[PDB]
Amino acid sequence: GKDLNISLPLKTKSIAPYETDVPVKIGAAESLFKTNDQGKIEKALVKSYHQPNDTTLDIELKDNIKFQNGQKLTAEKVKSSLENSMKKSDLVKYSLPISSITAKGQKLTIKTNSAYPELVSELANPFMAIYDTDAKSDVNQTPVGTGPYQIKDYKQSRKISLSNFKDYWQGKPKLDHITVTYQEDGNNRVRNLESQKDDLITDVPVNKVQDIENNQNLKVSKESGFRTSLLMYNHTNKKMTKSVREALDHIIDRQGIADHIYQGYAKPATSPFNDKIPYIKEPKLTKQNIEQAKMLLAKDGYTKEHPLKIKLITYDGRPELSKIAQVLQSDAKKANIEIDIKSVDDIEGYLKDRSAWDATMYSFGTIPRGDTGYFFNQAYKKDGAINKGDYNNSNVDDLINQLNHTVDVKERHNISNDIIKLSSRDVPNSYIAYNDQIVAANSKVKNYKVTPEGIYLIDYRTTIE
Ligand SMILES: N[C@@H](Cc1c[nH]c[nH+]1)C(=O)O
Ligand SMILES: N[C@@H](Cc1c[nH]c[nH+]1)C(=O)O
Ligand code: NI
Repeated sequence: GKDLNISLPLKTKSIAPYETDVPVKIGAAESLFKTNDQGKIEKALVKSYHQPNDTTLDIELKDNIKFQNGQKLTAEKVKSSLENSMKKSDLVKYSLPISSITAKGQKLTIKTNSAYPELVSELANPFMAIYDTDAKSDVNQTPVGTGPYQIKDYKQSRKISLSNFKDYWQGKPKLDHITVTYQEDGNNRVRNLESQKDDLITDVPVNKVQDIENNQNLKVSKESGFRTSLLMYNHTNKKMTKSVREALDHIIDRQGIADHIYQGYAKPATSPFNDKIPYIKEPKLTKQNIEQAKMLLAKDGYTKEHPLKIKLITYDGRPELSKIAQVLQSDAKKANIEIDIKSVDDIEGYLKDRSAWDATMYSFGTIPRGDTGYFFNQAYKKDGAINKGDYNNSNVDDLINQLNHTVDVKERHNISNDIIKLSSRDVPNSYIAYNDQIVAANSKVKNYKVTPEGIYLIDYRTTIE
């Protein structure tokens, strides 16, 4: 009827908002701030804010917003939600250096110990979405948000069932029910859409695009966005030296990968950040050079007789990652590297054991809210939530820490470019492609989001006609 079936990759365990962005994606939860369709920060739950000095953020919340259980969204609810999220998540904690929060009625005041210009921006992060900390349910299964669709049932790592929240603050949502099921294999997601098992899918394999476009019952939406695919190195394994990382960097054929594996739905990458961000000074594009790789590996003593052995992790959710792994393995052989590919079902959980991998295929939204700070803090600082390989260089640390308290935007751009230049010398990861997000749907599904931040999907206007 007016029910929507969504098929997503990257199955979750907990679906607390501070564990995954899935509750924001599927319309269950909202952050205080958001980005609009052009990527700019906007008030969402907030009516007004002021910044009277560089350590003070005064917020007045909208007065007409309820949680899905009917409880009013107040300043005290926001305070308790934020403090809980900071307590329970390293990602949230390291993004929000908040020193104190006071609340009364609809007003709260957030303090920092020193200037942190990206505070408002990080309050738009979906991991900072607001939920009712007093709800009598398990926030890991059925968090209570302000979104248009309330989570009613969660089968862990398999299925999320949501129902229309009729009192949703922006307007009456247009669907009755949503069912979200996880499917890691992109080809399976496409088959589910074709057989009408599901109505809306993300992360369409590039080689199925034409097939879907040919179908008059279906439609494809594509967006260049700001997701980067990469080869992430485990810096805690002493064999993963600078020479080894340089060598693997030169076994990659970025141009070939973009043309043939992404079939043109991507561009060759250099830094973490899409070059369509105008202030970014990218490092020089690395072109494939097997001889150079062989030479570099000679430095550490590797030969055809005694090759480097690499355990490379991959996963299906982003469909092109394992295709890249396959051709890396084939090409690396020519350079005296024997790569073992291990595909895993739960990539975030698997990488926690740093004894179990040498490198991994990976994909991340490296600049979701227009600033490079978030990526640096989460990926290049020790204990950052996506620094799976524990890269850390005190000289890069120093610049990141300076960036974090830098207010002048031109100076933020300069420091960010210095961070990019300096860190690139270490090859902390090998950035492979800036690739498009491709979504597909039954043609009767209307008004889902496919916008450049690559987070949002369902809102109160999404519908079926
Ligand atoms: N960050 C990786 C792995 C992941 C699993 N779940 C969320 N993320 C990706 O999005 O592809
Ligand atoms: N899946 C999102 C968010 C995330 C946090 N940690 C891992 N992933 C991304 O890759 O951008
Ligand atoms: Ni991710």
